[PDB]
Amino acid sequence: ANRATSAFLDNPHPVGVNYVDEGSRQFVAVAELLASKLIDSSRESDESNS
Amino acid sequence: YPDADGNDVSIIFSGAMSHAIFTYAQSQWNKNIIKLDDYIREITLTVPKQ
Repeated sequence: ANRATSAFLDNPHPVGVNYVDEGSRQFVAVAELLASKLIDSSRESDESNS
Repeated sequence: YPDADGNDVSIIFSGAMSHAIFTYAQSQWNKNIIKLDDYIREITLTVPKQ
């Protein structure tokens, strides 16, 4: 017989095991919130001439 | 904050109807406000030489 397999399913590498505690998850959530504020502030600053 | 033309724009908390009526009145009156050199050009053909 013959076997055909999707290319992207071949041998996934192990993912990291660090920065998965509750504190690290808060850090990622905090970073996303403050990163969004950076984009909006740049817009607001542009529209306010300041 | 100031704009490019030198005008100052104020962003305040105000009612919708008052803002709409006030802004429209400003547009109508500003039609009859012209530069002095523009006024002189309009009436330059009515000035005698005496």
